[PDB]
Amino acid sequence: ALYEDPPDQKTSPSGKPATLKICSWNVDGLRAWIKKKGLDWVKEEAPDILCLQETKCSENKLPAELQELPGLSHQYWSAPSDKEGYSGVGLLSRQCPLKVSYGIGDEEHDQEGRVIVAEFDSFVLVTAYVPNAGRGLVRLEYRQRWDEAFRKFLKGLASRKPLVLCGDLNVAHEEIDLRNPKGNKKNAGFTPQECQGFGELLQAVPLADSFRHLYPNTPYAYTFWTYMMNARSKNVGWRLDYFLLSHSLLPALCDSKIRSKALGSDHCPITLYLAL
DNA sequence: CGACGGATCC
DNA sequence: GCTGATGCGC
DNA sequence: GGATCCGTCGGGCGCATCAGC
Ligand SMILES: [Cl-]
Ligand SMILES: [Mg+2]
Repeated sequence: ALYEDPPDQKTSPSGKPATLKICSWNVDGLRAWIKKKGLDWVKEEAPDILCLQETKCSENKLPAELQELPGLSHQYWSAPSDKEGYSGVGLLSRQCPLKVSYGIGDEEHDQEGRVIVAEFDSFVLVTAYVPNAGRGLVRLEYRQRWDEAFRKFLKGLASRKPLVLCGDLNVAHEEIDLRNPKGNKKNAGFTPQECQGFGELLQAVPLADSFRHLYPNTPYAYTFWTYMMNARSKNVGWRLDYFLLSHSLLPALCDSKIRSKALGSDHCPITLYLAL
């Protein structure tokens, strides 16, 4: 079935107005995404913070349109050192963060360009591009080891502020998070190992899945569709992109959106509204 | 990774 | 410099 | 014998490199 995201709820359950709009987007190649008008969509969305994954672009190759964003003037970029053209993440913010860091512990030695941490006044924001288990699951054990190091890194963040984790976490948590659960149990993104790793992530940190907290029984809500076989037009897709929140942030949660109609990548954007 | 062919379930 | 092939990963 | 399960196959994207010119 096709899916239509509900209207934006800009008020918390208690009546407080949203003050913070965060958008996250795996752009599947930042330079291509810009040529497909992705930045025109960002401007219409007008988020306070923009997190991008799979930029596939080192900072010297960023198109100049990116410096024509006065409302997102504080920009932080990461690309892997060994393999440019893969991975790459970015974080763009209206206000300047108190602190920015990269990686999950040893990035100065294994520059992977998958994780940016930004500390703001009231919360810590992490955006992540989680490593893929690969065709035939050839890199599944690496992803399991990565999941474990990531969980431990997130638990061990020094600050006492609540945590917002967003981005492409590269797993459909439950059966409701993808169109063909049974046929994909041996495919990257839906193995029992990655699914359990996600569950452990929510328990260990601990974190809540903002969209599923608000919409616990809503099916066919996806953020990724393979370019192949016209999957997106048939809404055969997967929910791979999340906003995960500290429990203390749930009373501030107004809405968590899936921007199904925004084109330019094989993922669509997701948007978070918080009343901070 | 979904479409597809083929086997299995009652 | 530019195109289109191939290779790689998603 | 319709629905479901299960394994195999062909391949849309973006970007780096390479060959040719
Ligand atoms: Cl930077
Ligand atoms: Mg991808």
